[PDB]
Amino acid sequence: LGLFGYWQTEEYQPPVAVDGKVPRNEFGNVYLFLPSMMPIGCVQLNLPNLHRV
DNA sequence: AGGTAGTCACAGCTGATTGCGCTGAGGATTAGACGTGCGATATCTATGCCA
Repeated sequence: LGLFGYWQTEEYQPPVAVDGKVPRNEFGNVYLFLPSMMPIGCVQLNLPNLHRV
């Protein structure tokens, strides 16, 4: 596996939701290790069983 | 007074019902590092050998 230096990588730029569509990765999600990673126009809700609704 | 259409009492057809199966979301769940122990291994110098 080929690692890279910090100087070889730029800061991650989260997308912006367009037409009310939440972007998804290849895994069909968004990596949110940091709050800055969230795409603009998105809100995180920690409500249990909210996706059911 | 006479017969077949309107009305009521029952029959076939079919949809709803009641046991039972299956997915989708949702909440549960020892491999380079870091050292040492042992083992092979460079490493420095006393000192008397005889020319």
